[PDB]
Amino acid sequence: DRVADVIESSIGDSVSRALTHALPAPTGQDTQVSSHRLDTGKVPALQAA
Amino acid sequence: SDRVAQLTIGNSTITTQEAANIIVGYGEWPSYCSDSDATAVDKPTRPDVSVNRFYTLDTKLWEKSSKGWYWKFPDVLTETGVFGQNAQFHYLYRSGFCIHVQCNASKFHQGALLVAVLPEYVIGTVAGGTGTEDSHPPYKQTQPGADGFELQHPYVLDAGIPISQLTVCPHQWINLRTNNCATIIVPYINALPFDSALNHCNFGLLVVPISPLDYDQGATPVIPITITLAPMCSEFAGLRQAVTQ
Repeated sequence: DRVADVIESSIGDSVSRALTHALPAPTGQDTQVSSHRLDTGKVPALQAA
Repeated sequence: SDRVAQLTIGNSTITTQEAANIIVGYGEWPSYCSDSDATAVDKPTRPDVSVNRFYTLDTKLWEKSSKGWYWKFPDVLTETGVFGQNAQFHYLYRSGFCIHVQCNASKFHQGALLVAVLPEYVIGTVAGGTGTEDSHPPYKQTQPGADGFELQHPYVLDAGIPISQLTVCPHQWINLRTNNCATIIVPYINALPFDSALNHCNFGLLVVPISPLDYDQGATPVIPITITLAPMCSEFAGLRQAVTQ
């Protein structure tokens, strides 16, 4: 392999790239203490479906 | 020392000079719900001094031929003050209670009363007198309000159970020879951490004269009975509109 198209090639990569992974979860998630918020720039409610 | 007592909670005070100690029901004090027991996510409200204070409901006259009376909790306080407003504005409710019953006479009168607290005091009917009719008591008898209701068959406690075993419940006596008041402290009793104050009644208060009143002609013939109570460690959650029914 001499030409610098075969050396740099990604052909033959058989490993699957996974964006996510599994985590232990035996019980439901807890709920923590929260207070009031009055700020600009943070909008958890506004979404984009 | 054990005869004189003072009870101070909120902006109200009670003083007595003839007492027979204080009963703490089931050996437990009222307290707030812990994180392990709690299920709802929203934080509750604890108005404190505005709801934990003494309330007096009404005065009932003791006659030579009285049967007895009973009240339902917290149904008595659902229309009285800030406690009533909070109870009818929220969905969930929890609290303890402190009950004080007063009745005084002279040194020439005699009598005796049994003051007991029975959780989940369900009321039955006489089934038409023959056991053939499957009737149910009206809403007036089940939840009489702050005026109470008078027993018809005190021997069976209007529910088919003997009165002679009512001492298994937290109780005191008012013997006109010895004392003139009874104090009982009740924690929150339920199989759930929170419950509705408009659909469920936690317990009931019974006042039954076991030994009849007697006196000679010329003495005062009017012997009243007064009930005073105060919530302890009240909690509310589930804010919404105000519903009364």
